Amino acid sequence: MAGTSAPGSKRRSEPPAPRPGPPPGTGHPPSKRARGFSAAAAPDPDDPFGAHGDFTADDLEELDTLASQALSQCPAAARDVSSDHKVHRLLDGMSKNPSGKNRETVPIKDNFELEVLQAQYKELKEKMKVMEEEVLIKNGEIKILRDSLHQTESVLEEQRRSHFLLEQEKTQALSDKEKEFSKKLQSLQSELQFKDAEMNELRTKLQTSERANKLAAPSVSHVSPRKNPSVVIKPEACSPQFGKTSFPTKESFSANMSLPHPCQTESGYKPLVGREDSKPHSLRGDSIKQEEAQKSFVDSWRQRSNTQGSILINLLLKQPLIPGSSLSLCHLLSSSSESPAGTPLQPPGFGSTLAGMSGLRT
Amino acid sequence: GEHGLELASMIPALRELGSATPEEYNTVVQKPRQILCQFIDRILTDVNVVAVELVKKTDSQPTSVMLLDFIQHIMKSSPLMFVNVSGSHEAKGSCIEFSNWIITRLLRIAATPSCHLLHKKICEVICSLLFLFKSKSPAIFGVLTKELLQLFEDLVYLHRRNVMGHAVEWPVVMSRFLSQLDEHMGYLQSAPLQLMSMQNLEFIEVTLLMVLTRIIAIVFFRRQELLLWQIGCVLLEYGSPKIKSLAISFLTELFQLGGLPAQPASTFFSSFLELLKHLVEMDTDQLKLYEEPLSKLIKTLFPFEAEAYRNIEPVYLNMLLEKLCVMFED
Amino acid sequence: SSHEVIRASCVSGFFILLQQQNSCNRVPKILIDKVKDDSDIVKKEFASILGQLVCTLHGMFYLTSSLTEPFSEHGHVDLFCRNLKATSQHECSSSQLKASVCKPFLFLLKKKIPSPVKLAFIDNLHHLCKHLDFREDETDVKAVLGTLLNLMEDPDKDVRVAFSGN
Repeated sequence: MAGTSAPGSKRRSEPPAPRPGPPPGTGHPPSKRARGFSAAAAPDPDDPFGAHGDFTADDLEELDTLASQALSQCPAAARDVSSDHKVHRLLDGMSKNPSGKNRETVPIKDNFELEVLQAQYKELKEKMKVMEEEVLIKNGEIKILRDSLHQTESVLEEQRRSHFLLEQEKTQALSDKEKEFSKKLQSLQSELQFKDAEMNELRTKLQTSERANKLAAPSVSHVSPRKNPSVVIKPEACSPQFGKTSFPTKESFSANMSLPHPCQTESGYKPLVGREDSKPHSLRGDSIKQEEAQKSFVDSWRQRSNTQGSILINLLLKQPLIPGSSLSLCHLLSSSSESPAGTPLQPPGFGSTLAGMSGLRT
Repeated sequence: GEHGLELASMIPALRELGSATPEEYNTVVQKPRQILCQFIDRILTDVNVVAVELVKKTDSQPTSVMLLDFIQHIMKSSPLMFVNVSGSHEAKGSCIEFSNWIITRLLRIAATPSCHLLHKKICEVICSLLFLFKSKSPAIFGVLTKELLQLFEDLVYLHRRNVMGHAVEWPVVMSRFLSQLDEHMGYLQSAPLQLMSMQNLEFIEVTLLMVLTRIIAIVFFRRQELLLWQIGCVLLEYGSPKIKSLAISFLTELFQLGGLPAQPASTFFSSFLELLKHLVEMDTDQLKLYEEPLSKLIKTLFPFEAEAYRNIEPVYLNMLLEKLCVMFED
Repeated sequence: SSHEVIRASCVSGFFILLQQQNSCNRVPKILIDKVKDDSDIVKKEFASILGQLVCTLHGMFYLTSSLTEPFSEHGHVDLFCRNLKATSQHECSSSQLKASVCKPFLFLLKKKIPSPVKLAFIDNLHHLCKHLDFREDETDVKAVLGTLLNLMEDPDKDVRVAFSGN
């Protein structure tokens, strides 16, 4: 024996290098859309067996990302949107074949991320008809790593919400939180996928955000904000990113309630209470670190997230009644005001959210 | 009265906009705009419902339209007035729809920069694009943008900034250099749009053989971009631009002909080359075949070695990569 | 004790030389004095912390801002709770409760002595017990014993004892 199948992994990357030399061809990729059609030749042929086979490109290897790499080669240049439609027949066929690979025995996990790479690369309606295909074909009874690919389905819809009026966000407003009640759940990356599902909750706007959220999800997210530090671990940058995504996601109702204030909110102050203390669980802990120069950026990230939390500190107090607390979070609010007056002096930053938080924490 | 003084003092500012040859008079009107910055700190903020939300904010947008009108060449008061414009509705804890309108005001120029691919003229409208470059500092100063890009904001217009990097003159490229790097400083890993624009920036920087102020600003952007060089991106887009840098490694005499910051950015690119080496590889000889051209580029810097030593230190960092790749296993 | 009591009195001198400046500066030193745990006098340094945490209620602008943080630093010092972390500090903490109880003769026994039934309970809420009235009762019965109970400490205890229980 000269070498094992790692030489084939050295060949599949070299086949991805053949895909990369194909990606090193040129600009606009009608020929690679035809190769996506040549992929669609294979992609129609997979479920044509419908018996004990798989999508052979995904069944070739695991790390070989030619489904993304040819789509990366298909991201050559926009000519025009049928390249963003030609692999749609390659998309839903192997997706129904992955749906024909239901219960995910040993090869159906990696399909949805290839579909997500297909979702992220180019779909004019090649995602929207795929969303019209997935409306007829979707099963969400997921598991540990399958929670991530379900958020990869959530990664598609906001990416599909891009074009001119988002063109299917009202159709995505049908695809609502009716299956999204599976939090208090799997691990930190899945919690980052839940933060990605919260990034999907930082999406699906006033067509459905005034319906789906109702401030009982953010309290369930306030339980998740408790869970992200407690139900797992090793989320040092991950829960920091999950807070930083929640810093976007809690601020995703900024112009929403400041348009006509519908917002469906029942418990409008519970989630803002424990999370702002959970900010001080990291940011006053970073104000316990209290460094001036950033480490490289992980100090600069959470501090900008604290500068984002500075807006969040200005957020709830500007509308809702602050200091109407019962627990020792008001005693932590003074510690948050200790984190404030530290970081307010340490800001050298935007004076609007500085002086407002100087009247919010005080 | 408050609407009427806005129909008087901004009309007095329209009388100040009736003469733009300033000489500390429109700057005194900018001092009056600083007084209006105090007045926007005083009143006309957090006001009544949708009519009043459309009453003075559109009049402030009409003030922003006259601020959009007085572009050439008074960028000093304009960037100053953009700061109070950022300070206008931000403390109101509202009017982010007006900022989403200001996003659509920015997104209006995205079609115009797309139209610049078809037809473009008018250096004053390029000064209005330079007024929009002042809005790029204001988009950098938007600061709810990562909260706004969850609703598909200027993350989209980062491609319009990459389209501003497509139509990128030495004013417009440095305009494209900062705010994109600032948006890179905001977050990373957009959906593969600017990796295409990366080699459209990086290789075309070797094409740009003059305009050192654009080159220094690009190295200032490369100071963020080599900082943006990281192992959490598209798993194949990196190596091709790395090979495109290895393609650019055959021609780094212009990188030395550009005096210092480009060669420092090339050293930062060499630092990014070792940072690409600091990531996983998944291409065994292809890294080394790129490294042999890089060792030739190391020999090329060893060929013209009269000034540079940080490049030699980057070559020593490449030697630190080479010592790592010398005999590590056996 | 030749150093820390010379530094806690210096911290008291930092508290003496305080409008809020050293009271902001020694707040960092008091929160990092909790890092100097794991010693024989660390329970005395926790007593030096908790009396300063009792004195963190005194300035009550930047020190009460540090108080629950110091109680979290006491919780950071609480790797595992102990009886000396429960009991021997408590009468010493009640000695700080017996400090201001000397000058507690204001005409707010329904308010300030109930605030003394609250601010002591806030330190017990900083101790964060569920039976914080009844779990502190035998220590307070030992502490009201340590109180002279001549004229002012007695009814301030017994009505607060009538507040906390029957």
